[PDB]
Amino acid sequence: IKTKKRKTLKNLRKDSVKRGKFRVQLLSTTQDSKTLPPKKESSIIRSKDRWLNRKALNKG
Amino acid sequence: EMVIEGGKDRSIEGLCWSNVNGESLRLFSIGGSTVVTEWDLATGLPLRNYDCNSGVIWSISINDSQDKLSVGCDNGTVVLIDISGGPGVLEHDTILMRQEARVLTLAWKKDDFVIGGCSDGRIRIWSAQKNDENMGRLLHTMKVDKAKKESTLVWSVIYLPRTDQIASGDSTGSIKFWDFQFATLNQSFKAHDADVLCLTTDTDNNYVFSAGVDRKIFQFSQNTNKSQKNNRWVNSSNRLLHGNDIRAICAYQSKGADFLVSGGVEKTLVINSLTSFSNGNYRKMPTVEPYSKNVLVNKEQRLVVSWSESTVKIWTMGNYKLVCKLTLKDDQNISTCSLSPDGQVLVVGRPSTTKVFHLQPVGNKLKVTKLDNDLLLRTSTKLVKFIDNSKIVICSCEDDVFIVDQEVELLEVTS
Amino acid sequence: TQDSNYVRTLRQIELKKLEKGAKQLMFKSSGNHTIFVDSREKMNEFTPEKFFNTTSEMVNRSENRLTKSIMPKESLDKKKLKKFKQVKQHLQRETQLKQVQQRMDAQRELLKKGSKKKIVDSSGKISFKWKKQRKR
Amino acid sequence: RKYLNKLIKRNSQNLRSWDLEEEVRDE
Amino acid sequence: NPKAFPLADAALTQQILDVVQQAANLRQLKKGANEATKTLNRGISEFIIMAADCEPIEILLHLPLLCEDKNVPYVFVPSRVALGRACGVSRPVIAASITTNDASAIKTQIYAVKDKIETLL
Amino acid sequence: AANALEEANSIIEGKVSSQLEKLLEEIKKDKKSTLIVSETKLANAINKLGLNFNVVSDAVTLDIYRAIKEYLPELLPGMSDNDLSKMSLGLAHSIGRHKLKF
Amino acid sequence: VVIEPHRHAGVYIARGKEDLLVTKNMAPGESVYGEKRISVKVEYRVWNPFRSKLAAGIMGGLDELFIAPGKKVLYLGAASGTSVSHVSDVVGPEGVVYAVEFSHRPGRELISMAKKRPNIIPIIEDARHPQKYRMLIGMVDCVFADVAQPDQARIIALNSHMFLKDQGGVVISIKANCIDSTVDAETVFAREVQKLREERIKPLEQLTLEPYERDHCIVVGRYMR
Amino acid sequence: SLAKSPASTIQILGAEKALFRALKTKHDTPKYGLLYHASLVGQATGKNKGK
RNA sequence: UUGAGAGAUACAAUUUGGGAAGAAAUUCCCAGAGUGUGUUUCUUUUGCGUUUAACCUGAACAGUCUCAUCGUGGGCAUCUUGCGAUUC
Repeated sequence: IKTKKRKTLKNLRKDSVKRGKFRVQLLSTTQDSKTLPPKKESSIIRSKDRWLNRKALNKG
Repeated sequence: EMVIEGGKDRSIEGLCWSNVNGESLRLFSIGGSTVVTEWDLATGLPLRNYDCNSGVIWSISINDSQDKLSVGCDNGTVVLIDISGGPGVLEHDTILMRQEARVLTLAWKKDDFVIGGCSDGRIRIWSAQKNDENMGRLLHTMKVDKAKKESTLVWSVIYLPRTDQIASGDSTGSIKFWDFQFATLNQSFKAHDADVLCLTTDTDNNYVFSAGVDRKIFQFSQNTNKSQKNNRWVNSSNRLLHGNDIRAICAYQSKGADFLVSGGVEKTLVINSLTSFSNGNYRKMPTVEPYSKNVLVNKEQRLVVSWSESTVKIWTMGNYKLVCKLTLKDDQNISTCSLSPDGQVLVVGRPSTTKVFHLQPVGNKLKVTKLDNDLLLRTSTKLVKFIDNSKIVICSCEDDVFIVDQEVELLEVTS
Repeated sequence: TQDSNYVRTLRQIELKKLEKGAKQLMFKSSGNHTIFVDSREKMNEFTPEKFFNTTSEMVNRSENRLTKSIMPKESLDKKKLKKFKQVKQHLQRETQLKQVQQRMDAQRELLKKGSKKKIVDSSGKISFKWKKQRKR
Repeated sequence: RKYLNKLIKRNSQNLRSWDLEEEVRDE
Repeated sequence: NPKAFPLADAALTQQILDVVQQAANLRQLKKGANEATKTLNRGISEFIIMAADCEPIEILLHLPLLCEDKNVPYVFVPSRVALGRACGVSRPVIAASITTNDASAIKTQIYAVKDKIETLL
Repeated sequence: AANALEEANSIIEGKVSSQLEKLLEEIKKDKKSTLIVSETKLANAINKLGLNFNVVSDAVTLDIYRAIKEYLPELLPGMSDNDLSKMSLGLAHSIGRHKLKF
Repeated sequence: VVIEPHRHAGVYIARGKEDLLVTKNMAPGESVYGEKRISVKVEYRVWNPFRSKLAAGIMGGLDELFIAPGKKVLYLGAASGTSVSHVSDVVGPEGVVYAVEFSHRPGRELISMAKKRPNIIPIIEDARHPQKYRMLIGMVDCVFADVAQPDQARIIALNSHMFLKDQGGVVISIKANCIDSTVDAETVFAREVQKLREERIKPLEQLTLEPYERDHCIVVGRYMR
Repeated sequence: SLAKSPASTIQILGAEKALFRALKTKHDTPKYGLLYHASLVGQATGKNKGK
């Protein structure tokens, strides 16, 4: 139960499972889509802060 | 005055105001995503999530006269958003002429031109002047002095209206001033030791202040009559005030207020004087001034609850011992919280919902159970303050004052 | 130049035969079909014949599902496969003709005039690089 | 529902077998 | 000219005419509007460069009409004189088609310029 | 009627601001006590509020136009569905050959 | 030689020497664009999943294609008769297609095939101003979108809020490059179906039509209200 | 459809059977086509009516 | 040994559903999902990723003259036996 708690957490939380040739996506809620702006794209946020913490400027 | 919180994995990279004279203030902000988010200042919620129709937004700027909005995106696009339709309604206007590299900073000349610094080391100039022949196409391109051993990114671009220049800070630390007509460099300073993330100017453009990851704020001055008649900035001064970085800088200047405000990776704000930067004094704000609290105690059981983003924690005095915590991840954002006197029921509450949890001290631990109430699950809560062990009073984000476990008459105010 | 014209018109014959042969075939679709549902039990279940309506014949090939003959065993199937093979060999003929006309055109381009040098690569595929000099 | 479901399955097989393949599909 | 859609700015037109000059040295371009349309018919053109400088532009704006059928990129540069200089002849050149190759030395430059072209379509 | 002059004239006044002579006829035939009007397009502000007509076209006027445009032919004229589609396509071909020259 | 029907009447599969998809005729006798004509006494025009975009969605399998033989449909993006000919064939002479486009260079052949079919009525105005053809027709039963502009969701949202009756169909074809290149089709299509269910369009299905088009999708939805 | 054809096609436009037999065996193609009956080609004389 | 997270990919039973046979027990066909045991794909992650490098370019082939093209003769059949492509 210690080695699969994150597995059963993610496998019960996540959606859009496969059905043969198909894939059954959930539509989201107006609750979240009208309470919050969407999440940041971690690719570009990691690009910007990884640039500002590149090795060529010797941080310490 | 107010705080508008966002939730899990939400950030905010740029934000711009808009106040057409006679109408309400309007506040737009980009996150790390494909939308612009306009907030209504009353509730503290987004009233509009306009998905910009091209890529991930890297920068935002507002037109002079504030009827249009530039968003500069990761796929090299500059998208114009028509703002003047009223507060809330945003239309797409025009995608300007595309390019390869992402446009990292924007500025407007006037209603006419739009300047943009990109991640290929270049500074493009587009014309956003509607009903011209060259509307939307990029008129000029300028290239800054590249770094020898890494790529160069132009991080900050402003327009200086008293002269006719563009000031630009890039990731070599160099700060360049460019004549707008002829689209060409007048003078380059090798100021900082690393990137120049943000730079700003005063009203009459006698000073340009600039700052970045090497954590000094440089001041470039043109105040002498010979400087104004020769168009020659000098590298006047330089101050070390911040601890880690400066990611944002801005300036305000009025009849009884002239200060530049700056903040960075260290979480504190710093206020300096505009026309008296090197001479005058400065004030480093506290990193938090809790106008909205995140900690409260209850005298019974000698216990204290404290909530950071989307988790609460409870410990008791004795030393001290962490007795329970609630990392509720069905939640995304937290806000204010209160405990019952006798320490029985906690209620956490954000502007979208609220939730109430019975607590039972089982010894060196607690047992916490949700108690369902769909009125609480549907209501927006700012403040909950517990009339009795059962009765609480709820202030809603849309100015409602309920009494649960129903309605206070509340008179209106002169607008 | 006239045997380059011969190979070029042969290539154009095969090009037109290719395009108006592939215009009269039908290709099996391969697209990521996605269906949007309600809360969680509609996703947990089987999508119960919501557009298949038989789980044997009319579920797994989508060129025509349904809502309810001259040796159809192998003769029509071999005729179908042979017309597909005809289009594939039109494609092989067209690409071989394109390559041989490309080599013919490089030779013809080479023997015109101007200064040039024989450039040899790593392998031995030779090319001819022409001097930067515009035509008088 | 026997005379409906059996005839529907028979008509569906008699249609769908006459445009299909088993060993020619991968080819 | 107004009806010459996508027109290149200075940086893109400088690298377009640079790849035109090295394709002219590698004998990989067909210069002239009729030769450009022949390569359009035969499907051996990488991208088409045209000049927004001809005094009837309607002698040009017909190869857009069969570029958008074969989804081959096309672009306008402002000077037929400069296009003729880049193609390396003594006359002004109105249109030029960079032909296809797979062993070409300048294949990467051709691909980079054609991607920068199809960004503005 | 199917007169091309009147049809294309009101078509140009519909594709532009709506202060045509038919709208002046409506201002004549509705002048009772400076009544309230529901315009279709907000860009027809001139004939919306030119002279003694309290006009309103915002965010529910579109809903009532959805209703009355859904049931134009069933009760408003003494016409039929093929007649409305024929007069619409006559106007459409007229305005198309007017804008797109030949 | 044997014509079988499809899930939507007016769409058939001509099996035999070439098991290929086909529609009816409303043009008596002739083709319009050199598509192949099959007679089985009765005339039929072959649809192509490559030459056209809705045929690719049919070939990928669209169950509730709201284009159906008892309706009237609004086509925002044809530019020429190569798809609305088949839409007039499937909707038959009972209904009407409103083929609305902006660029008047292939609007010539649009109006030219609208001469031959009274099913097809053209509109030569841009689809972000539906108020300029307020006075032409309203209350369609299904919109179709084939615009390759960046504001697809806003353009068809305006057209469906002005001209689409309740609980009707929306079919939108989305090209990924006209919105955002360099990022994959899965993210840009999820972004566009969320952008379209921001309006009152309940998304029903999307499919990617991969053997016919690179990085496209067809999204169907029902217009809520 | 005539406008989007190259000028060489407009030259040989009438003489398709002579053209394609002279391409499918390696012979010399015609030079006049349907354009031979223009008045200018009537004014020319020799090989310069091909020119 | 990517420290961690996710996708395909073999084996096993346990299964989910649509039809046909039966009194049920259950059978049969079909389409699927999930868990354990192997390969492999993608994103951070640290010693350091190489801190330079790659490519293009300036009058950069050619006296032992270089190259092209059409031919002629000869070798290799103990095989570069030679493609409208340079076999020496």
